[PDB]
Amino acid sequence: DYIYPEQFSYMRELKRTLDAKGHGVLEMPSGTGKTVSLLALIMAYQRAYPLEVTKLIYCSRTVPEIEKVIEELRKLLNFYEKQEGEKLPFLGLALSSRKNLCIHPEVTPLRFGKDVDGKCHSLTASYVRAQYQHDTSL
Amino acid sequence: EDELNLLVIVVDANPIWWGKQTLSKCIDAVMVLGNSHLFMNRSNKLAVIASHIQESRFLYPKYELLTSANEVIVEEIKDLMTKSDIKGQHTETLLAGSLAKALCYIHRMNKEVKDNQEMKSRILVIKAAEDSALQYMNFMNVIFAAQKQNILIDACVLDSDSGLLQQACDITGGLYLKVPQMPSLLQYLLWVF
Amino acid sequence: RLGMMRHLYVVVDGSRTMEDQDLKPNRLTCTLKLLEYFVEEYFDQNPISQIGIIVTKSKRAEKLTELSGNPRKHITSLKKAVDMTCHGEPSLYNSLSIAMQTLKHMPGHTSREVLIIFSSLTTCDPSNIYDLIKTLKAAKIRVSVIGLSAEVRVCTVLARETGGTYHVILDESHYKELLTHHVSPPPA
Amino acid sequence: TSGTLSPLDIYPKILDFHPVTMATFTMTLARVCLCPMIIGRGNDQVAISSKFETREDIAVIRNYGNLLLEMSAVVPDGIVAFFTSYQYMESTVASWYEQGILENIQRNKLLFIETQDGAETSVALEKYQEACENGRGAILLSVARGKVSEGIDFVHHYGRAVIMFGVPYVYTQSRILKARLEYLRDQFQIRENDFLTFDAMRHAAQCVGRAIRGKTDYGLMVFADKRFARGDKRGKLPRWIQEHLTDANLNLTVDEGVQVAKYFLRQMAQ
Repeated sequence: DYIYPEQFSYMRELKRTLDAKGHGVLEMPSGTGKTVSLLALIMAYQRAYPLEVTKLIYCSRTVPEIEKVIEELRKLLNFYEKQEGEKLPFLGLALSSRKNLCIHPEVTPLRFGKDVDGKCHSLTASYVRAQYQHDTSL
Repeated sequence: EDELNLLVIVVDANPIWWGKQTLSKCIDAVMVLGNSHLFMNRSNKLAVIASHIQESRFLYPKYELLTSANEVIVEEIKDLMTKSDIKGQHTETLLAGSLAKALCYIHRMNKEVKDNQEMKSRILVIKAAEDSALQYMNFMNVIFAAQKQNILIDACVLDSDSGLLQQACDITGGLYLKVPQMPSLLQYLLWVF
Repeated sequence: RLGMMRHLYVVVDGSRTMEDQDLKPNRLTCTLKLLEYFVEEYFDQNPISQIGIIVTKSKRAEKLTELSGNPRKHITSLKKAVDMTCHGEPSLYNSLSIAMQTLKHMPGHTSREVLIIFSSLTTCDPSNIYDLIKTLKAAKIRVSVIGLSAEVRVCTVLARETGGTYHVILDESHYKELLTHHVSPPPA
Repeated sequence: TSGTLSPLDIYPKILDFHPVTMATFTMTLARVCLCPMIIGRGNDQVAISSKFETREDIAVIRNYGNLLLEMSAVVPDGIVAFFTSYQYMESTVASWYEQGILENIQRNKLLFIETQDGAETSVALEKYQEACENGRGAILLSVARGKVSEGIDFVHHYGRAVIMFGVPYVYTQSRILKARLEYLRDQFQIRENDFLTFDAMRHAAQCVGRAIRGKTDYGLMVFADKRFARGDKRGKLPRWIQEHLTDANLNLTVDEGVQVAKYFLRQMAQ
């Protein structure tokens, strides 16, 4: 049970930089250590207010960088609970477009006028109809 | 002179010296060498040990001490001359024992010196005798201890074949010389090492 | 020091890059000269041992000395090599296969060792080098690399996988320290 | 955040809001990094006017093609040459595949052109990490905007030097972009350096940042341009302040190629 000397030196100032409840800017290294040290610096506030507990979201340019965020954060948590975990009893998830995650829905309705939003609407409609009385055929 | 230096000289007593025909001369030469060594620096010290056939013995333990050293050596060797282990009655010598004694002394001197600064020491063997298989474990034990200690073991083989000593120098990073012309003993001691 | 017996195959880079003046007179001259100093110091520290000498030059491997226990052949071979110099590019796979062939023969309690002095960036050999590295580790042939100003990944993995000795040399003083490190025996 | 951002101003400029500021990591000495510039050495080295760098054949042939070949052949390490466009890249390296018979580099490098393929990209990075000068991130050409900017997350310090053959610069299309340039003239007046130059230099800094990765690694990064001093002001590149105690990140020298080889000996020694 510990965290870096760097995190200890710059925690109070970072909690203060966070207090303003709207915005802030942070200087960090060229990449190695930056994202993991953020997770270490948000460990200080993982339950700042018990009556509402705020959440973290991260924005990312491409899919291979997302696995770098997940693999580091998976090492830091080690598990969702004290049963195997020791910094954060957190739950974390990757996501990206329906256009990336799902190949078969792009393939089957092949038409020019077939927006990625529309395909979720179409799949939802087949599921409601199929569940009703079309499961055998739609 | 800043560094204290202890040079231990192990003299192989073996009756091989008979083949030499002289021990008295060898002592005289060794004495001259010691006096020079002590004279070179204040901080130089010397210890002399005899590796005899039966056992190893301490001949002596500073340059001011030299007069004392000379007497102690002459007397000690004469006692050694005894008939037992005569001629090649016993080909080998107890070098392992001598080296053990030398390392003990070096260690003790070092501890005292530890109170102060570092000490540098090296061991010189004047070897007349031959090595034997039985000797291998004991000798190597002492040799390896010296190497770890980083104490060089130099050897001057007047005669005979002590392979272990040759190995001891390579190992220890010391110097080994098989002397052609044993009467040149003084030159080798001064020059060789 | 006595306790066991060593077999070591000294491998030298005789590529065109070894001609360069960066390390005294030129790298070839400074490396062979210090390597002669190492042979006599290793054989003095290791009286019961063997060495064999190989070079890589002009996209091939050549045997400068056969595997033997007399130091004199190896210093005489390092003297004879300097005149014929270096040109072209390595052949490391063929040099590890001839070295393997000699080293595989050796008995149970003796070391298996390859020492490489490396001033290149790759090697000309077509054969799959990873199969040969796997085979070195099974055979217990340990390979060490002393590189000149160079960390190119296949060589570094090859020395780590075979036992853990990829070293960089930036001066004639540093190269004598590295060879003198290799003079040191293994545990028995 | 963006790794570096010490000159601070551009983000509050873009926001029209004033965030709380904070620097929240302990940095390492300047000496593990080296950030060169190249332009010529003697007074006869006049071919780099860059009044029309996209058309100046003599300038492409002279230190733009020739300095790259001198630096790459002398400094034999895995080095990626970043270019401002494909067309420059194609003209500078004759390669196996030449745009003309008249082009001025002859040396084994690898390409990174359009229709990059995710599987094909890896083949080139496998080659650069394994051995030899050439590969992706190795002695290879790529446009700085392109995919090579994602990099690879290898432990091995696969990269050594990057030589930006031209400073990464951008344009402003005579449509919505031109309308934006006018608006920011009206508001800032000092619009050109903020709207285009600084924004292109960060494009540079991402590629060099991806090469050197962070505090636990070492590297260098060179820029090839006539106008390069302008780039050095306002701390628009990584060279700028992080801790006063660091003893500066200076790059002036009478010879770049020698200074980087001396710097690599220094790094092997460390």
